[PDB]
Amino acid sequence: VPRGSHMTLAKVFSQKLRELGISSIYIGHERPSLQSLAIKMLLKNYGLVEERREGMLITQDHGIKLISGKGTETSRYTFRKGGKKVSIHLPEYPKMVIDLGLFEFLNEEEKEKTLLQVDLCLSVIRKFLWDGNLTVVGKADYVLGRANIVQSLSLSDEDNPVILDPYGDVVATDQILRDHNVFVIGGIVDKGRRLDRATERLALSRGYSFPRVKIQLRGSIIGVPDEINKILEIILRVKELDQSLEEAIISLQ
Repeated sequence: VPRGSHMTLAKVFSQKLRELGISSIYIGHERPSLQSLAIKMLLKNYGLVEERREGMLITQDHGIKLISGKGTETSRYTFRKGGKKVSIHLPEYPKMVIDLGLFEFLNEEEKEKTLLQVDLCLSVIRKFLWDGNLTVVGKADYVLGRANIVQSLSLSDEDNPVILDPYGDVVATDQILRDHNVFVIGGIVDKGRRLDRATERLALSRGYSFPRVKIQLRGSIIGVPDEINKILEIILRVKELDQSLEEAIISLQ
């Protein structure tokens, strides 16, 4: 599941490394992606250790060389367990919002599925961004890593949301997804539309209306996942991997 050249978390991590003059890192067995390395440093107690090493050039990610094993490249910093953290400016955008305002209107099968799907969204977000870009709204009691849990949607001047809905009137294109920075996935209800109830309460109260977008494959909902965690990964494959919407949908089968 290969990396993008321009991942948000990678951008901010490399900003910081250039600031420190570090243009090369020995990564050992780690995945050659600054986004994955960021995740390990933030969550799993990894950091940098000063040491000279030589290795082969695996990849170069926003101008930072990632090397391992043996070869002619030099590094002065080595990524490993228990090394020093560096501070990165964690990205606000994009924001993924799961809207569980509908939870109590759901039957028992729908609840069980939903909770699993939402749980799995933590692993999805850790693949492309990190926990803090995921928000769950409408169940104040939910816990999910370092994801933001809020009873109600608190919404800023700069949020530019689109709601994912199979019964939306706008067809999704890579263009429309590129132009939004906030995505709201509710739960399927009455085996029909995808209901974002907490977001709806806020919108109805303030006279906002957010575009509602259906994802199609070749002019149709045939082939397109209805799992929350897979919708999420589609969005992120388009936004962070510059993958086309069509190929993003194929990837999730």
